[PDB]
Amino acid sequence: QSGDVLSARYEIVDTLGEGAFGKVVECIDHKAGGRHVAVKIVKNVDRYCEAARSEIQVLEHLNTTDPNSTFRCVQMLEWFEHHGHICIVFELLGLSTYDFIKENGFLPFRLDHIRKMAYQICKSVNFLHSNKLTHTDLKPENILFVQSDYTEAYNPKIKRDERTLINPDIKVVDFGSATYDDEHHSTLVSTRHYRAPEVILALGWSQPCDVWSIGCILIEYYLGFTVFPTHDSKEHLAMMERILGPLPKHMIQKTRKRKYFHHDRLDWDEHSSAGRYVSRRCKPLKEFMLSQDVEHERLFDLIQKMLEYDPAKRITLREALKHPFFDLLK
Ligand SMILES: Cn1cc(-c2cncnc2N)c2ccccc21
Repeated sequence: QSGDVLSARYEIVDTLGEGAFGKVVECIDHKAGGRHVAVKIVKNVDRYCEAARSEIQVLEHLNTTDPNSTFRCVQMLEWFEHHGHICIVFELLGLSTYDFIKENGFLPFRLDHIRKMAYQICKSVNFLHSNKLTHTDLKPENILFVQSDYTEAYNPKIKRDERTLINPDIKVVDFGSATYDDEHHSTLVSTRHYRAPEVILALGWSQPCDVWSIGCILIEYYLGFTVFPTHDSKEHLAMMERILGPLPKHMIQKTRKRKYFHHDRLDWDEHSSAGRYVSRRCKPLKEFMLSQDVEHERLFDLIQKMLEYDPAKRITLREALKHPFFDLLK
């Protein structure tokens, strides 16, 4: 729907992202010199309208507490209605971290970039957690670069051109599923590959489910692919057990998802075809490390701690923010 105009000032010029909820488009602002903004145009459908209203209340709250985006939540500039669609105007950001890695052929991010991006992500999400909020849908498509500018450094190992990030500063976007401690918790949150085990087993969740998501995100940034290449719940659990060891017995006894379990163990045949697929694609976590130098070890020590099964034992983002992995940033 390009060349179209919203609120009589925002001319659509391009589509930046598409979603369950609707789309995000790039607009010229005819009333602000023509400089460009992002506009999230939400579907004309209850569940998405309520998510948009909820997102707007969350952002108003965060903009008020942190109007300078010290904690790197995306800045909402205004909102309105148009042919019944909720429209949210945001600062124009660059590419998502997913789209960047994709455009770069699924080459992983350099470890110094991961360091910084992970710090910022943990700072942002901890700010949410300090304000009684759980984001619930952290993933690379929701971490965006402030400006996604690169240079064209040739590398002879890959023997092929690659893109290096001028500046890897990010923002966290998408607060449509963000949930307060006191509000109703959805039964199923997160995108599947970033989804914590307590969510899969329907044990209830809070702030620690976002930490699991972040652990998964950092693994993708480091490898360039997910360690959970699945679309099935029980397999996904089988992949966790292969990467992280058995699930804790008390999580298994607490669950009502009995279909996944036989006696009090995961009902999984390692000799099935799905069993071979898991064994082939997944292996103990630390075996994914590309080097043994201590910086890589500390990343993986943090990763491991983020991917603690028991949400009560999982590391908090407060603790994460002082992890040895982050020192080289001072
Ligand atoms: C490219 N892009 C995507 C989103 C966005 C926001 N909320 C849910 N999903 C999204 N894809 C976004 C927000 C501000 C600026 C640019 C943006």
